Amino acid sequence: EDAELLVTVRGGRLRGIRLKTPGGPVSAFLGIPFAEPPMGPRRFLPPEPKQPWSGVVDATTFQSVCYQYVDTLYPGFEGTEMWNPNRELSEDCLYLNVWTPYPRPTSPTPVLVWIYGGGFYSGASSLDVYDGRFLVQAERTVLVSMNYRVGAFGFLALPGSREAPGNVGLLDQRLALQWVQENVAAFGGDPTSVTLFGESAGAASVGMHLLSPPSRGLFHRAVLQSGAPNGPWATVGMGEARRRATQLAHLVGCPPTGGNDTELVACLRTRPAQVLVNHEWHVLPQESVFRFSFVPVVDGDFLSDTPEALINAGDFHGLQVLVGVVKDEGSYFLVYGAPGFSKDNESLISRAEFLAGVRVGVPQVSDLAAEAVVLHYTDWLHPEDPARLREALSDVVGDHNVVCPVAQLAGRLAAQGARVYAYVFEHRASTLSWPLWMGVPHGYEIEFIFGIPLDPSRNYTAEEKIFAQRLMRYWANFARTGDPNEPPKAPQWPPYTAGAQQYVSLDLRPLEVRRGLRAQACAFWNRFLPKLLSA
Amino acid sequence: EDAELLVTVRGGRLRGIRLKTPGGPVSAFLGIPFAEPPMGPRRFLPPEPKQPWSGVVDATTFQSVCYQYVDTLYPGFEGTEMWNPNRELSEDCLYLNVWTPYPRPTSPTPVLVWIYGGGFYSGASSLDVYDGRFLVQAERTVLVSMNYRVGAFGFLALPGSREAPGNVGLLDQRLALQWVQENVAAFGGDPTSVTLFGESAGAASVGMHLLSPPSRGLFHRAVLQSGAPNGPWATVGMGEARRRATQLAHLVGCPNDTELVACLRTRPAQVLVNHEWHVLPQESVFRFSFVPVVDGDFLSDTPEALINAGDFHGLQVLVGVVKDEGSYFLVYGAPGFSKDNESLISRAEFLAGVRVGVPQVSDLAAEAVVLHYTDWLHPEDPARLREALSDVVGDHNVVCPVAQLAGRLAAQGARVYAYVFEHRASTLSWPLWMGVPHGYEIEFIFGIPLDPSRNYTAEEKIFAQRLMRYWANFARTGDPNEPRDPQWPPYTAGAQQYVSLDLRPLEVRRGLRAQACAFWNRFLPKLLSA
Ligand SMILES: *[C@@H]1O[C@H](CO[C@@H]2O[C@@H](C)[C@@H](O)[C@@H](O)[C@@H]2O)[C@@H](O[C@@H]2O[C@H](CO)[C@@H](O)[C@H](O)[C@H]2NC(C)=O)[C@H](O)[C@H]1NC(C)=O
Ligand SMILES: *[C@@H]1O[C@H](CO[C@@H]2O[C@@H](C)[C@@H](O)[C@@H](O)[C@@H]2O)[C@@H](O[C@@H]2O[C@H](CO)[C@@H](O)[C@H](O)[C@H]2NC(C)=O)[C@H](O)[C@H]1NC(C)=O
Ligand SMILES: COc1ccc2c3c1O[C@H]1C[C@@H](O)C=C[C@@]31CCN(C)C2
Ligand SMILES: COc1ccc2c3c1O[C@H]1C[C@@H](O)C=C[C@@]31CCN(C)C2
Ligand SMILES: *[C@@H]1O[C@H](CO)[C@@H](O)[C@H](O)[C@H]1NC(C)=O
Repeated sequence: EDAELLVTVRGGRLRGIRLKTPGGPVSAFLGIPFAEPPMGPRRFLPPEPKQPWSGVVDATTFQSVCYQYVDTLYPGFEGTEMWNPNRELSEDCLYLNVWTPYPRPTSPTPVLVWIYGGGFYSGASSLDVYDGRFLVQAERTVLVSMNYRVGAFGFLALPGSREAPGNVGLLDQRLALQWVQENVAAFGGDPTSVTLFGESAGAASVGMHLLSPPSRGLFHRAVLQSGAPNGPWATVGMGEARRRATQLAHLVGCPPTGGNDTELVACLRTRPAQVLVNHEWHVLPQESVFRFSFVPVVDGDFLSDTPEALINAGDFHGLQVLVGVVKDEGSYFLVYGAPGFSKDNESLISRAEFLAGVRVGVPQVSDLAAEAVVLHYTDWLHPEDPARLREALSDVVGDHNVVCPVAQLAGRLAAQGARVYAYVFEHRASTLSWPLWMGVPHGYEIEFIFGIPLDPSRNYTAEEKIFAQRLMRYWANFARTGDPNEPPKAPQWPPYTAGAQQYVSLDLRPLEVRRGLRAQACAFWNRFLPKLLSA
Repeated sequence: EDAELLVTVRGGRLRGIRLKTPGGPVSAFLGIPFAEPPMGPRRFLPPEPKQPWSGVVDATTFQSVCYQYVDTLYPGFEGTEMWNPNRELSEDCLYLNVWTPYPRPTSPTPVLVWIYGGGFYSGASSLDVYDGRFLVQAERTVLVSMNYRVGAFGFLALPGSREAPGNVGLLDQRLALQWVQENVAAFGGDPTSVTLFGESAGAASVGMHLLSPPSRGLFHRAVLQSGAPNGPWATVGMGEARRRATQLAHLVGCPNDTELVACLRTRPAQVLVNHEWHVLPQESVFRFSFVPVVDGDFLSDTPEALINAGDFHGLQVLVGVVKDEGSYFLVYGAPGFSKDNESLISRAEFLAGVRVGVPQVSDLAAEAVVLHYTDWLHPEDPARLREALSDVVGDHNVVCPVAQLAGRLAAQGARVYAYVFEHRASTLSWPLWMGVPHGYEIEFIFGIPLDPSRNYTAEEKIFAQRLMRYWANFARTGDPNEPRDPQWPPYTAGAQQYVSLDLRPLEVRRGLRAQACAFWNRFLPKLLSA
């Protein structure tokens, strides 16, 4: 028996595994139960803490993926399969993972906690791209990641009811953070230096923990990659959540529409998990891209008000945040619905297809609102150029859903006391399989932040390995000190501020400082458009 | 006795005067009456044709200026005085002027007809800057300009009423155009080749003649300089016209339309002038009290509607703008502006300036303006705020109405030529920050730089000569171009080509502020309809 691979946490004893990494051994504790399995009667309910156990639990492999829709748009394509589940689907999925240096740190070590994305309907901490071994080895931090319920299982809400209160997926995340506080020290981790990070839906989740006081005491810093809690896709109002829940129930035979919430939920609880998943997409109000059926609900509880309001009206002194976007936030989403789009051709759309795309990309707004979008994204010296139109629709979708929500967050946090750092990730991986026109799409900085290029079995260039090490260093510097900059002659990454609005480009070249996160575009989305929607 | 200066027109006999230019003499007939004096009972009424006279009318000097407000913002300043009346004010002001080559052309000569601007409340055909002598000498056209009633006298309207029907100043212009049809041959002019040109409110006037069928047969080509009939300032609705006429009556102590007009008719002209400004519904720049009214008669619909629904095959138009349409108007009411400093305003002033420059719109509409015209990387930079507010006022009032006219006309059969005039005159007395302001291409079109007693460079003289040639070429053929050697292409809705006019050779460019005009012409109307 190896002492390094044995750990006692509040619930009982654990046995882990020793991982080989290019730079030396790391201890991994994979598949640690942190909640009672949300099975049967516990479906849709807040997570209950894992009851203590006798004997030794083997934390030696990733546990099951929470139930979720499995993408089949491009079967076998690396760009899709890399995000699909790599363990069996089960409702019994509430497990977290701890990676620690080998041997275990002697003094308390800063902790990175990863929260995966997947549009709140998919994802898993077990994916190859979230492998924490390289980060832990390169930077000597402790890394934790958790599974949390997605789709209806995590975010179906009948607001008011005790039986399906909503936001249980976020509560899963909270429970894991509480677990980190109570237990991370046993792995050599410092519960007083915990940095959350997540991408997309995971980034939006991070932001929601920022805006929810019971979560806010469980970490100290935040990293939001390509996502913000205030994005128009990340939350839903109480009535729209109820409408969607009720529509799903109706689609699967419950009750034999609406009625007693207790009874409706009881009928949903008898439906096989896969049955719910198969009907998930059918509850959305209109045809769209970047819209997902079951997402966090603004119900006054987890979120006391909309994330926009909470951001605008919050005191963020003492908080450090790192935020950023990839170069082409919108391109990935266009090949999943927008007319005229494919990863397999140039997607050189016509004007009519562009206008149609605007309604898909900006769903459920007035015609006037749509006209305003068309006005600001049309080049009136070239209104019909297909390549320009393609780029413009990509910007529309990307600005609306990601860049502008991130910019508003960054700007407001800065103005209200937070030290903020902002980046744009501009490197397109040598191994990227999406067509060239998509540029650097949503989600493709992650592999670099996690140091995946160091994986010997993969075919990244040597420069990309150097780049990955640079990025991990920034992230870990931020985790440790609240500042990504090196504790010399190397170019400095300046704070982002509401006035100067400075951010850095992340690519193979050194840091270049720039101004404004799509400032002209984001003034439209963040300042004007909301006034138009009120009138 | 010089027989070249004796002319007989339908109404009787005229005596002109020989004028000198650096290129030789020209014949001028100035102060020819074309209407009965619109005085007493005739105030506010449509013009009546001038009754025949016996003997010889002295046509050797300019006649009286129509009653109008006199600008005293910068007393004695050249940039203001060159526009002010240079003859006594009188309601007896309906005279026109003819300039012709000397000796008088013995064969049909193409005719240019000038309609002055002045916001529809001022202006005169006698101003130095409208002197026809250089154009006529250099380009051998006949040139006609007329006075027309302005302010309340030309445009006060109680719609429906016989006593003040509105648009009479426009009918003064039409009557002069009719006079040209009937009499211009007696001077060597060819009534079958009449080109209208005008600037600002004059340009708006030309456009209105284009869109009004009884005028459309009195001319053949049109030139619209820094103005358009679809400008948000150039017309007013029946309801607002009535409100303004009513407010004027009240302000001057008058009370039924008949009684109201009758009481107005008893008031000295100067008294109407004194209260003219005070009938506007809000503090503004680029808005004027008495302008043409859309009442179904002269204009059967709004100019925008008429423009969109017209067949313009057979028409050639020359349209254009100066480099800095908005700047001049900012020193007449925009907070923080003066000709005497840098006018480096604050964001607060910029924001206050927007409500002034875009009066009578919703807060939402104003916010949209602020969104479009703010550089969000530099939201508070005074220099940029000054340029942007100039852009707001100029795009909204001039550039974009002109762009729309050009686009629709071109797309509906017209052959259109477009220009931007980008030369700042060496003699210009407005500060450098104003750039090339509204009105300051005119002196070049009329070839004023050829006047020896003025201080233009030799380059500017050559330039004026180029410009006179473009304009006169257009009047002769519907195409400004000289024989090939760089060519001035037609403006089209798609390619949107126009040329820059300055000391350098023609340079072709695309888009009359296309991004900004998309906002004013495409988006903003939709917003206002909701
Ligand atoms: C680019 O591709 C889209 C998507 O169509 C699919 O992908 C292509 C690579 C090709 O294999 C198509 O046959 C596939 O259907 C094309 O848009 C489709 O057009 C067809 C009719 O031509 C229509 O039935 C589909 O509904 C369309 N799909 C969408 C989402 O609009 C598009 O025409 C291609 N562009 C080209 C070829 O220039
Ligand atoms: C530039 O001048 C404007 C206009 O003010 C006038 O012109 C000046 C040259 C000077 O003679 C002023 O005294 C004149 O009144 C200034 O705007 C005015 O500011 C004053 C206070 O100083 C205020 O009471 C007025 O309301 C303002 N007038 C307007 C048009 O709003 C402005 O301050 C000057 N800007 C600078 C210094 O760049
Ligand atoms: C809102 O962002 C997303 C919405 C849906 C999905 C993903 C998103 O971001 C991508 C990267 C990462 O976040 C996980 C999955 C993504 C790629 C895989 N697709 C199939 C699911
Ligand atoms: C709408 O344009 C204008 C409104 C009012 C005035 C002028 C305008 O354009 C200028 C040039 C010319 O047309 C005549 C007068 C102008 C300059 C003199 N001021 C005093 C009056
Ligand atoms: C709904 O039905 C259940 C099943 O018996 C019952 O116990 C419960 O009280 C009902 N709830 C409401 C609010 O009617």
